Amino acid sequence: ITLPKPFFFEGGNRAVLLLHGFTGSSADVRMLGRYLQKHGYTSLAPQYKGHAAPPEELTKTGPADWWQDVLDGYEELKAKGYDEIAVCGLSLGGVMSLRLSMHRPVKAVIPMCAPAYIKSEDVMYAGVTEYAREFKKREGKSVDEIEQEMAVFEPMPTLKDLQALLKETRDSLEDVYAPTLVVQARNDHMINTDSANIIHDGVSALQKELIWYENSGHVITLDKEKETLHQDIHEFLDGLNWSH
Repeated sequence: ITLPKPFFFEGGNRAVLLLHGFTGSSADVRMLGRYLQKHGYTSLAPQYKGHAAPPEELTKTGPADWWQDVLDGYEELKAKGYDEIAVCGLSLGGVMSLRLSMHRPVKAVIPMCAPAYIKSEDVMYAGVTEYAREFKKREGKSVDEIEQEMAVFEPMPTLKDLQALLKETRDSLEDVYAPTLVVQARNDHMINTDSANIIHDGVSALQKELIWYENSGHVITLDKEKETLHQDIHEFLDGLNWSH
């Protein structure tokens, strides 16, 4: 199985930190990164600990690890000399983008299909087992091989910390001052889509907008309205107060 690695795509002086989703990878934001590169923007996509790896590694990690990966990616951009950084993320990546805007200076925040409601731990964990099965099926494992491995698959007690991160972020949205573009797929079966209104309504940012994508599902970057999303993000980024 060929695992996605992190990326850094050079464009101009203007930088965007691209954050993937829970069980996702840099693959979730690679086409957006390429689009941005072609239009003047530099991007860097980190990957979270336990992701782009066998699923048994994922259950040994938690949001304390993933949050440090976000900060490490932000810091890598500033270490390369990019002092103006917008932050854009998919699902959990959108939550990490909002949290990052509360902790570090960012030019803008673009949460895409970010969850702002709290699902039961067993529903979250069921998403991790679906993920593990689909990984093992991409490994060409037999249905017996997959069932044997899933029968010893360990719990993930850090999902309760992931619930806490969602709740803290929802409860602290007034702390977001940076210009905010909320992106939300209409046909999202993975989160409560009202989260888009919670986030849009909750941030203190004067400069904010909510765009609904009427023919897309949760993984909006990979779906049929990705082209429109790219242009919408591009126009938003171009209207920001960049030094040059």
